[PDB]
Amino acid sequence: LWPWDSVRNNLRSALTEMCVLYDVLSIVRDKKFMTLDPVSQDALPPKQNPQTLQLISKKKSLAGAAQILLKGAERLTKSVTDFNSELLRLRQHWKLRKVGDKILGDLSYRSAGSLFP
Amino acid sequence: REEKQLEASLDALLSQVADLKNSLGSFICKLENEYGRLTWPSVLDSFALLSGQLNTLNKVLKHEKTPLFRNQVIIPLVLSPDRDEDLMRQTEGRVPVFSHEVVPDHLRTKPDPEVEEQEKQLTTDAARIGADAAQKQIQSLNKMCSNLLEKISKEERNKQTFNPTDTNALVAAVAFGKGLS
Amino acid sequence: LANERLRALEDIEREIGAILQNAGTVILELSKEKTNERLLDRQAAAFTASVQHV
Amino acid sequence: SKETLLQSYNKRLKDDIKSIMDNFTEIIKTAKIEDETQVSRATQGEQDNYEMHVRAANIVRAGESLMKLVSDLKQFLILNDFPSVNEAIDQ
Repeated sequence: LWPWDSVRNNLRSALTEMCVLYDVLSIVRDKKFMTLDPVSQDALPPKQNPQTLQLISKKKSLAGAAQILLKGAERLTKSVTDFNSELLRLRQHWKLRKVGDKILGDLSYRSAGSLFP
Repeated sequence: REEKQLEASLDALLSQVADLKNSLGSFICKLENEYGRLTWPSVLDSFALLSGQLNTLNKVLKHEKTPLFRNQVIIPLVLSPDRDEDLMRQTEGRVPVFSHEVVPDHLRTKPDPEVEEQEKQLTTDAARIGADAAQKQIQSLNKMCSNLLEKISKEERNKQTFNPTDTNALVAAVAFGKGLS
Repeated sequence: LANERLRALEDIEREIGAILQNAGTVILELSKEKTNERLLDRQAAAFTASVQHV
Repeated sequence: SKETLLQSYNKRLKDDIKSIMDNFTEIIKTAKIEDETQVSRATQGEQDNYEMHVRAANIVRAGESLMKLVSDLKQFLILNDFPSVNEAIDQ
C-alpha cells in the first residue's frame, strides 16, 4: 500500500510503548520475579507545576479550538457561493412523478383523455 | 493493602490495551483491504473516538485512584540471549527473539529529539516576563471561563377552522323551527 | 414559485453571518479588556436564538 | 407509509437538534478546573486540546450535515406543491 504509510508506523509507535506498559504491568502484578517496595519520595518543582502548565495548556487549547473552528468555517462559505433551477422546468413543461428513489414521468395522454393501456 | 491499590489501577490500565488493540488491528486490515471508497468523516469519527475515550480512560486510571507517579520501582530482573517464552505468552507473540538490548530498549525513558528543543524553548520564554503577567492573564481567563459557564448555565433553561359545536348547531338549525322568530 | 428558493437562500446565506457572529464572539472573548461586554453577550445570545429562528 | 416517512424526517430533525447542543456542551464542560491528586499534569493539557480539536470539528460536520439534510428535503418538497401548479397550466 503506497499511500497511508507514515500513519501506520506512527500507530505502531503508540502500539509499542503501550505494549511495554502492558507487559510491565502484567509482570508487576505477578509476585514472582518482581520486587515490590513503597518508595514515598517527593520531587520538588522549581516552578508552580499546576499553574505553570496552566499558563500554556488552556491557552493552546482555546487557540487550537478557534483555529480548527476557522478551518471549517471558511470551507463552507465558498462551498455555497443551478441544480434546482432546471428541476423547476420539468414540473411545469411536463408531468412529474416520484417513485422509490427515482424521478420519472408519463408520456401517455391519460391526462389528455386517452384510454390506452 | 497497597499492592491491591496498585493492582486496581494497573489491571484496568492494561484492560485499555485490549481496546487499543481492537482498534488498531482492525485499522491495519481495513486500511490495506479497503484503501479505496474514501470517506473522510468515517475515519474522522474513528480518530475522534480514539481521542475521546482512550485518552480519558488511561488518564483517569493514571491520575486518580492510582499509586503516586514517583513511587513505584520499574525493575528488569531476568534477560537471556535466547527467546524467553513468558514474554511471548504475555504479549501474544509481540516483541520477538528476546534480545539482550531489547530489555534496556523497553525502558525508553528518553524522549524525542524535538523534546530537547522544546525544553530549550521552555528555558527561552523564561528570559522574558513569566509568571507575573501570564499568571494574571490565566487568572482572568479562568474567571472568564467561569463567566462563560455561567452564561451557558443561565441559557440552558393551531386555529379552529372547523368547529364541531358550530357544525352540530348547523345540522340542527335547519332540522326544525328554532332561531327564526 | 421562487419564494421557497428564496427561503432556502435565507437559510443558507445566513450561515456566513453565523460564522461572523461566532468569530465576533470569540475575538471579543479573547481580548483581555472588554468594554463592550454587552456586545459580546448579545452576539452570543443572537447566535443562540438565531439558529433557532433558522 | 407516508406517516412513517414523516416520523423518520421528524426523528432525524430532532437528532440534528440534539447533536449541535451535545457538541457545544462538552466543549465547555471539559474546560472546568480541578485540583490535582497524584496526577502528573504534564499530559492532561495536550489531551484536553486534542479532544477540543475533534469536538469543534464535530460542530463543523454538524453544520455540513445540516446543509446536506436540508438539500435532502429540498428535492422532496419540489416534486409535490401547489403555488402555481393549477395556475400556470392554463396561462
